[PDB]
Amino acid sequence: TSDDYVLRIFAIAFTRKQANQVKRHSYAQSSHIRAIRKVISEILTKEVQGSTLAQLTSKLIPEVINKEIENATKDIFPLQNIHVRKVKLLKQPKFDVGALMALHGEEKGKKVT
Amino acid sequence: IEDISAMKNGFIVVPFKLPDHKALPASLHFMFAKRHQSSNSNESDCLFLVNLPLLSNIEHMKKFVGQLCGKYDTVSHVEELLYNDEFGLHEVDLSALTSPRNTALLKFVDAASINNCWNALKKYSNLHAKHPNELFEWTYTTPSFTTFVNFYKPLDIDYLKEDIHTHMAIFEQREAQAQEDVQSSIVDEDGFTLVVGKNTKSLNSIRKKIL
Amino acid sequence: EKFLHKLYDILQEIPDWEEKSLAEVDSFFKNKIVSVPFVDPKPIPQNTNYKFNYKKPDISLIGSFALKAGIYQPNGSSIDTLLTMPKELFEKKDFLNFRCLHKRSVYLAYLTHHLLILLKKDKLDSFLQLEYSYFDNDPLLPILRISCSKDYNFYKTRFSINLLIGFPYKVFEPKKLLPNRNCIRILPATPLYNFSVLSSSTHENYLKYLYKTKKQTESFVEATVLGRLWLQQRGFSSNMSHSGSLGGFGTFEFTILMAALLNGGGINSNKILLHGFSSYQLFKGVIKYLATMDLCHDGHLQFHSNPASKYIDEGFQTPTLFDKSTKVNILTKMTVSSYQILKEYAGETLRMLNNVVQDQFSNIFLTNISRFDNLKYDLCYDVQLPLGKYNNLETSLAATFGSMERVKFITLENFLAHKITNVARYALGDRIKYIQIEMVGQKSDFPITKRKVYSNTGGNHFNFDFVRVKLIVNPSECDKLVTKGPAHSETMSTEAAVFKNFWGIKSSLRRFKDGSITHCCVWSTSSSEPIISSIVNFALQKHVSKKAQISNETIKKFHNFLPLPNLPSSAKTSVLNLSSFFNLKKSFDDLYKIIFQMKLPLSVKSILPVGSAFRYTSLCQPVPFAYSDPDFFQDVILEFETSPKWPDEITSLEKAKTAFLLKIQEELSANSSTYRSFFSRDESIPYNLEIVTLNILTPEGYGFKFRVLTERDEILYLRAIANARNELKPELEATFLKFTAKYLASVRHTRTLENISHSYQFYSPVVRLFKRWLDTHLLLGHITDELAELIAIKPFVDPAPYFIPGSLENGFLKVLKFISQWNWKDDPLILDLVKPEERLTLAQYKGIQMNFTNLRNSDPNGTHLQFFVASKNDPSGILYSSGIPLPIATRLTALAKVAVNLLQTHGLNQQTINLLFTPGLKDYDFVVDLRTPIGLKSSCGILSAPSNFPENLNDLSEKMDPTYQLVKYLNLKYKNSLILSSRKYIGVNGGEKGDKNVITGLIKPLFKGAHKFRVNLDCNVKPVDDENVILNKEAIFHEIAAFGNDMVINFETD
Repeated sequence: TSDDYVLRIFAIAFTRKQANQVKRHSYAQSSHIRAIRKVISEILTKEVQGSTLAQLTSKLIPEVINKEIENATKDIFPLQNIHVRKVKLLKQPKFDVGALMALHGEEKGKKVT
Repeated sequence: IEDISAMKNGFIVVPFKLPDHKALPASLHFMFAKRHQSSNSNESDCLFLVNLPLLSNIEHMKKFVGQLCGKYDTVSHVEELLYNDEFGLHEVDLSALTSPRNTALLKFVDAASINNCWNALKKYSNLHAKHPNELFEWTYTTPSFTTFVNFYKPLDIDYLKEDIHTHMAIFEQREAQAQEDVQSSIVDEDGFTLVVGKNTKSLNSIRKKIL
Repeated sequence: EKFLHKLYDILQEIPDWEEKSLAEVDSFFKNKIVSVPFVDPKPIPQNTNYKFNYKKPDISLIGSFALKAGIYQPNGSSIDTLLTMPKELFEKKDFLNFRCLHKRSVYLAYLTHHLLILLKKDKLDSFLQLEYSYFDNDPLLPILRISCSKDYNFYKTRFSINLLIGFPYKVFEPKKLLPNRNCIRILPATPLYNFSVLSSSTHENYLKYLYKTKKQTESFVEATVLGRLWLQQRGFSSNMSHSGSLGGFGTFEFTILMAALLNGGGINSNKILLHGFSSYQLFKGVIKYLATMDLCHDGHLQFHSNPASKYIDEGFQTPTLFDKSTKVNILTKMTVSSYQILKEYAGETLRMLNNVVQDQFSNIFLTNISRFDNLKYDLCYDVQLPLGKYNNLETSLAATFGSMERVKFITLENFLAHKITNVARYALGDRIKYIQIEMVGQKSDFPITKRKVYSNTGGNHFNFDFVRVKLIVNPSECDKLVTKGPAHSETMSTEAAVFKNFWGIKSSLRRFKDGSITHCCVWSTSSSEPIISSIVNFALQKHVSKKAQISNETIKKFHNFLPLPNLPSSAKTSVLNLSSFFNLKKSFDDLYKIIFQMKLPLSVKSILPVGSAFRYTSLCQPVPFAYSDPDFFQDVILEFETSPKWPDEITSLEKAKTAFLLKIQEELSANSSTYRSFFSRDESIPYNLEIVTLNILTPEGYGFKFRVLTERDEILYLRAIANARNELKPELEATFLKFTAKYLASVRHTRTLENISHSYQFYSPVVRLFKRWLDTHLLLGHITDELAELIAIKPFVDPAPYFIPGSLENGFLKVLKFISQWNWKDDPLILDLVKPEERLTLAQYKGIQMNFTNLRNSDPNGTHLQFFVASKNDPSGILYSSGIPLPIATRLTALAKVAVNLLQTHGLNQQTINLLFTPGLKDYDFVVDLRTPIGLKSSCGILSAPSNFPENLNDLSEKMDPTYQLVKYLNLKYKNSLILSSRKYIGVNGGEKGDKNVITGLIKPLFKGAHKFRVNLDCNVKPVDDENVILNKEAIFHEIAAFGNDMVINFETD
């Protein structure tokens, strides 16, 4: 990330069929597969490197990234169930308690005697 | 500075005295005007105007020509006024680009009126020569706090809705006609048909691809 | 050389004198003009049965000249001529109770007496100057300082001669003169006495051994001059630092450490500094060794001058290089605080030389940092200590200076310095990183007729006037609310015992929410002074002297010039609190969730803030319902999902943006009726006449602008670049430049600046002082806020050669010092936007450097672009620096130069801060002083208050301020002939009520003269001929009078 959090992202999607589809199956060419793979990975790399940690979480909440990938891959093939499967923290940068207190949202005592 | 009546390039100096400001212990605001020579039909009977004051609008142009006509017993009716971009927000026409500075143009109703007010300007230059107190005063439309807060005011939602609706209407109609004439199976006079791709919408855009 | 040869002839001419009693000696130096510089305490004739004797010494040399590594010192240097004593005049019972010291004193007195007699013989006295002084500020060891004035006139050489008096080799036992041993008998050890007498016995062996190492190596003299110039530009010296001075390490100690490192140095005593090195190699090896190896606390080094150097894991609680061949602790003249600050200087220099991308030769070796105390250290405080007299110590000092106290610190100077340092470090603890004192008023020079340096100023009888304390503060731990103490048990611990004995009435017993029990002490934060200031005041008023005076009115006035918002307990809120920022961000999350749950036929992609308060750099922290702030409406950029059916015309596209914002407005007026909304026709980008910012008012008292971005906007802007005409190019390039400046790199800028500001918390308040002072100098109408942000973060991200700023005044003088020393016409400017240890690569650095070369080839003076400000987010460096003219550039640079000259000559005081913060109001063609009829300070919310939004958004616009629109429209009209400047933040810059502005306008010197009357000349002129025209100044004057007719109060011309 721009927050220097090393991350590994697993995302998945399915080859749906058309409304006009007379075929039982919905299978596409490996050319389409690799092209769409490259398109997806570009989208992920761009969005994450543009994002920070809390920004990535806020992006992650309302599933908007997979919709973006859907509208990108709208011309190649009709797809479905496009979903980021999994997130893997791999490295975390140095400690910042002030940043953690900021992203979460000082204290006196009670005079014991 | 008293006998400077005109310029040798045809331009005629036009003074305008100023009142006494409280923060300044009277100059003569100098303008210039010339007849316009242009092949445009709507740019006929017009005065090239130079060094206009702040907010030189149609009402103050009419006041100036009315003072001139009342002084010189003449008749000269202002029709319209053109090219008054004093702050310069229309130096680029980006709309048709992607689809005259500090001067203006003053249109009159006929050649009789423009020659008449031109003789009025000639006698005003002679006024600058001989009698500098007979020169006219330009009282600006002094922009106030009310005008600045009209600049600062929000827009009217009904106005927005109307302009948006009509703009989408005209843009949709012109884009529909563009899609039709682009993908309407064009053939040339000699037997020759062009090639046109799918979802392509503008012949100008085809020529820009060739560019 | 010939001078020292003649003085050798003089000294061998000098006769001798025998064993003599104190009565004979005092009669001698009583009927002679020379007075014996007796070290304290003076010999008293009852406790002495020994006598004195001067015979011929043995003569030698030492210093950079004897090591043959001298430079041409501009201020002046010295060469040491040593005289070493006769051991036949010495006895074994001379190194206890100052006996050898008094022998030395009378030795030196007779020496300077008969040298004066031979000077009155040879008649060089008309241009020589003769005086007493101390060997590296050692009052227990006086010396001779021979200086000159304007055929032995060596005054043009800038050299002086220091006569040192030393004992022969192995006269007194070094194991008896170990620092753990006692030789002053009244039991505590005498460390300075042991070290000084042992060094006086063992000076010359170090010369021999160091000359041997210089002979064995090849670049020893060059590494010596490197160490010398580095220590000089850092502000170091070989002087005894125990007396309120910075020293203990200079050329001699540096060279001795080079010899020890060539002899070994490792824990395994292996060779880590090798003889085949070059000069850079030797310097790098010693600086790594000093950076990574502690000599003080947890380890120390040992070596033998006659055998390898081995590092052992016991630090003697002092910087410890133990010469076992002479049993000498080399670095005894150094304090622990001086040691740790030179260790951190070795560390910062190590990181500097490890910087492979950039060059660091200039900042390492060509910057003297000891010019300004406020620039070198973070915090500073003056403490007047009028102690009085020797007998009035006991009634002025809270402590006691007794016999063992005199044994430990023979000098009351070292005693008081040690006392105040330990009480300060104990009372401060984790809140500060490093602490230094300067006993202001200290001297080392005094004439021959005096026994010592006598002082009578500052309410004392000692060589000082007061004490200035300076601190390198911990930035994260300064603003802690409680000073933490040890825990509590039934049986009381020694640690909490000395804690309560130290803190007294501040000591208490406190419990917390986790259920922890400990002793603490209570403090109350202020917006005018730090808790650090309150606790240093309390500590030095309790445990040192009740008559002391501790202050810093400088940082008082800086904290006052920090703007004060109309907030409850804002007089108690200190500088580090970001609570209003957290409040605006929480309200922003409320709007975030409601607009994210709102529906529109196309999906909302991303809503992002680029507010200046969001990135924590608004001029004020915002107040609810204080909508008259210029930074009230924070910019919020919108992006929706990618549609393949966008209108591919620009006006239809921006009008579709208008329609989508209308849909947001109708649905929010439907389902979120507690919020107010309107549309504001934004036009801030030229030639786009359709922008609409959806302005939202929120009953948390806040307001925002909402504006749509699209890939379709970028693709049509690039289409405009493609189809614009060749001469219409650069104007449209400036338009797209401002577009991407306010849209595209703005989000990445705010993001990384929030991140790096949370790393450097103290950048957010120092930027608030910068644009406030810049507003008082009125250049805000031309400089961009994000560029100002980069200027303010530059000394934080590039602290070299100083430290990070941990305080407001330190950061402000650092940004002023950088802009004062900067030359934008030749020097480029690159930031590495990273946390403390995504750094910039050398290839990228060469790319942006070649970009700067291309820009400076196409524009070598800066008539198109003055400042080159680049980063990772800015590979161009033209993004936030475009649109500023060369007169404004020269004005701000001359402002920085006159600022550094003010602080140089007039020094630091409240009047210098006032002269900094007042405008100059000079070099202006016309000056219009205007007053808004209503003051806006209370409505803006700066503490000298609004409680709601009024019913009419037109009334909101009434309470907005129109002088900014005034000046910017005057600038759109007169970009051709004038340059104008104004005050943007009236609520902080409108006098007392917040209703005053000054408008400064400068003529273009081209339109100052006469020109040919052109159709595109575009200026109000008055023709001087029928062909040539001169500008119509009075027409301009009445025209601006009429444009601001209602607000114009007075007008002045040049």
